[PDB]
Amino acid sequence: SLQPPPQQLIVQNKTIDLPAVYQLNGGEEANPHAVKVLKELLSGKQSSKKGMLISIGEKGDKSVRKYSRQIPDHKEGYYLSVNEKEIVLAGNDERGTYYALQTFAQLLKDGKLPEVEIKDYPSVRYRGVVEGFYGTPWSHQARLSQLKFYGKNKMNTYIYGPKDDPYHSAPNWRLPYPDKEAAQLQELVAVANENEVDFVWAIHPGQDIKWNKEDRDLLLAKFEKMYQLGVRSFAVFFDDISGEGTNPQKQAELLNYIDEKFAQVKPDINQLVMCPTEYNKSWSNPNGNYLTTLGDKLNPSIQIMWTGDRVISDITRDGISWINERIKRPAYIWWNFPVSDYVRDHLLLGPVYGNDTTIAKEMSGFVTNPMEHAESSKIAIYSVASYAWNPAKYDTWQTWKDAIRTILPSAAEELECFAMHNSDLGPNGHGYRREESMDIQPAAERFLKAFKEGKNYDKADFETLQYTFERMKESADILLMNTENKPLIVEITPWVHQFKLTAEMGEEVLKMVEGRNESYFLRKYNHVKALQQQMFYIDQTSNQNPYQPGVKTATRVIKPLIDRTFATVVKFFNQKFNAHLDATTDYMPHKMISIKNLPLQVKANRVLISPANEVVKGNSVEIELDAIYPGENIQINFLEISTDGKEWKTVDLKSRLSAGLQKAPVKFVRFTNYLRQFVLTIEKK
Ligand SMILES: CC(=O)N[C@H]1/C(=N/OC(=O)Nc2ccccc2)O[C@H](CO)[C@@H](O)[C@@H]1O
Ligand SMILES: CCOc1ncnc2ccccc12
Repeated sequence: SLQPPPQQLIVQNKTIDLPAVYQLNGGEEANPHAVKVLKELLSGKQSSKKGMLISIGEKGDKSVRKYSRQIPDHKEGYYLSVNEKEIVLAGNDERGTYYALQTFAQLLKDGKLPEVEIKDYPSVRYRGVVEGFYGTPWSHQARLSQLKFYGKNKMNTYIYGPKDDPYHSAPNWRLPYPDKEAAQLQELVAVANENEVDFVWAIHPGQDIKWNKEDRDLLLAKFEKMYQLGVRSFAVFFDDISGEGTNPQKQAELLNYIDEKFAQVKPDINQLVMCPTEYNKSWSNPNGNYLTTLGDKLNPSIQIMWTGDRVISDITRDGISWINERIKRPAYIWWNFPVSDYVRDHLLLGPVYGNDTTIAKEMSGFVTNPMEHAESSKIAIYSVASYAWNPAKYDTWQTWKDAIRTILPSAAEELECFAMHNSDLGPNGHGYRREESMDIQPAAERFLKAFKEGKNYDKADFETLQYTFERMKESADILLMNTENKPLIVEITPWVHQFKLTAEMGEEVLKMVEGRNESYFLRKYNHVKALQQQMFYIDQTSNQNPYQPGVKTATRVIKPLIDRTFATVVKFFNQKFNAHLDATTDYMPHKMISIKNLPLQVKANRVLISPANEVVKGNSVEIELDAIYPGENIQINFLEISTDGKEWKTVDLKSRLSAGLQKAPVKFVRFTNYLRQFVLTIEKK
């Protein structure tokens, strides 16, 4: 499946062998990056003046003079033709010729080419990725891999702006990169240029910027530095800041200054972009006028970025019309998917969808903000490259499958199985969700109520769950050992481990459903409990970031199914045999008695009670740790401690209820007379 799909495609059914003897026409006047690709394809084939002609070049070249009228008159457009007599690879520009070769390479199968006529061009002018997330910035090697991936999928934009790069954001955005980083950035630009990608260096100065000559000059001096490293596209982000830096009049004036004294002075600067402080409709203030000030004052050639109606949002026709009228220009979309820096315990490997497919002319650009997991993000990036190039023929699921099969041919279905059940973000402050496990959801749904009630589940639904769990284990084990894309595996490995544990736990619970004899049920029960403890261990030792630590997987349909199925069968067992087995579904080494049902959670060196959305009102709550730990503090948000529970030692409190424990021994905590937060922090391992 050609990705992206071309605008115009006519496929006659006839296969042409890749010629052993060929005459190369226009190879010395054509895009070097395109010809190099063409010669890579033809290695063991000799070139002489006798043989099948291959015409490569840009419009205006003598080599493709014949086909100048068949070439699309769009930027980055190209004409491709294959018949039994000659091969034509003609771009409207150099980037167009390169893109003709990327399509040409996909057509090559079994050293055989189909006879085909293609006229192709992008519906959107700028298409690519913005590395603009919070978290560990992409490694150098990952970024090199990304740029080669962009070239293949006809993405012409890479905007560098990792939030946690100290030379991108505050305060060291004033300082030039050290020699080591600078050498690396210089390499990224060279590689980006070979792949026809515009490397856009973004700066994020707004937080501590002052509107004067001094900071103006340092910003321009920093841009001059990047320019010496090869950078020819630049951006200025004013997102996520407070203070004077939020001034629209001043931002416009700054960008116009950059535009007029730098971008227009240099002979070869391409893109100039800015991210406004108000980058979505929901956080746009209607009382004052920020967006219309930018629209009127900012030079038209300058791009303005937009994430949609909300921070995380799908782009609609009415939504983009809303912003465009205010900024007086077509918006440059910053789409915050599959970025997961606010749900860092989830991987987002599902399909790209929700964005309107008819609004191509209403947007100046479209870039995707990704996960800090570079390889894992290629699934979305592949799909965005497809949506961006030809939104009209954009096929959500098909492109998702093609992405997976492109990224990991040796284990496509295993990676498909894994990503099928790792797409939803789970609950979050943005309220942004994605479908997950839709294949098996109807069967999982029906099974649960049937089980919960006296009714009888359909056998088919039961076997569907068995197959799913069995297939998940296969996928997990095969992915772990896969050597085709080692960096990909390193990224997802913790989730793969948790994935397999989920599958195993599910298998054991299904065996508890049948039940048969009593001894067998207990064996499965003890096994499930041990599996809960293993999932707990991974959740506490893998991916321990400061925000959403741990590893969650299959959260939308599967984990609730297994948990609810487990809690119900244990309930029936306690009823039948008059037992008192624990129906808890998440392991918790500590205890909390008394806010009665609220489960405890461990996050790093914190032991906390799961908050609620209700209104709470000489009662007391007690938390018992599994051992004695040195206490740091106790942050309650709307007190007494002991090491044995006999001798209690009162602690004084202070919006936020602070209480230093001063490394005192802690095991029991109590609070005698709404709950936003109830955290005990203890000393770390
Ligand atoms: C324009 C934009 O998307 N900014 C950040 C963005 N976050 O917007 C915020 O919610 N930032 C914020 C909100 C309130 C207080 C402080 C920062 O969306 C992405 C995923 O969350 C981040 O990667 C971006 O860096
Ligand atoms: C001023 C810092 O904010 C942040 N810090 C860390 N992670 C984040 C993830 C999404 C949005 C914001 C974030």
